[PDB]
Amino acid sequence: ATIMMQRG
Amino acid sequence: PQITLWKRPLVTIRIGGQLKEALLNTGADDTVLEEMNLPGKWKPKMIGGIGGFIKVRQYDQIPVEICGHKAIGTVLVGPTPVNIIGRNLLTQIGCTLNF
Amino acid sequence: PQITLWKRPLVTIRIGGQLKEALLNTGADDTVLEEMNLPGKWKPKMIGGIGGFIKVRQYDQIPVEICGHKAIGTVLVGPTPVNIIGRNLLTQIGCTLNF
Repeated sequence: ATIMMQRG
Repeated sequence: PQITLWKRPLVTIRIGGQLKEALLNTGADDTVLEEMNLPGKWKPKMIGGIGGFIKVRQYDQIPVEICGHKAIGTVLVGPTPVNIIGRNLLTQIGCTLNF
Repeated sequence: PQITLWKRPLVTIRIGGQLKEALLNTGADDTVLEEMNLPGKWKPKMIGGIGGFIKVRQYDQIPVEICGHKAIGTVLVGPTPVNIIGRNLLTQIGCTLNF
């Protein structure tokens, strides 16, 4: 299970 | 409601009397909340993304309320920089992407 | 179109005559693509996610077609596990979350 949260 | 994306879609969720702010994340398969104690058994798990993997605790059948909506499902707890509501719960409240 | 979340919201995008699969990700501020060559000058940049930070290459003003809708903006390229379309481009095509 992949969580692609991304913060600049 | 209809949520625009000019800013991070942060909403209010209710968990065991606890009220927290969470990111509506279509890019996450599961829901990952920051460290917190939940009752019940839990299985160890490794989840990944940008940067790599982190170890989390998996709790099942946890009741969660999202913007006045009731949802119950799997919740992963671990060192996440932000609370994340994934597709497992988003589908339960009828959330869709539109354009 | 209206997209449900029972499956990963993967769509086809067209960038530079190249067709690629990308995830519509409301949990990402920026658009990050797997390693590829793009024209123009790029500047080194660092971004973070679940397992930490990674180094990427930033290209500005790149035209990207998402399911037929045109957008022109910043695209980051690097070791992401999956191609993701972030809020910078989602807002351009009029995408919203609804429930």
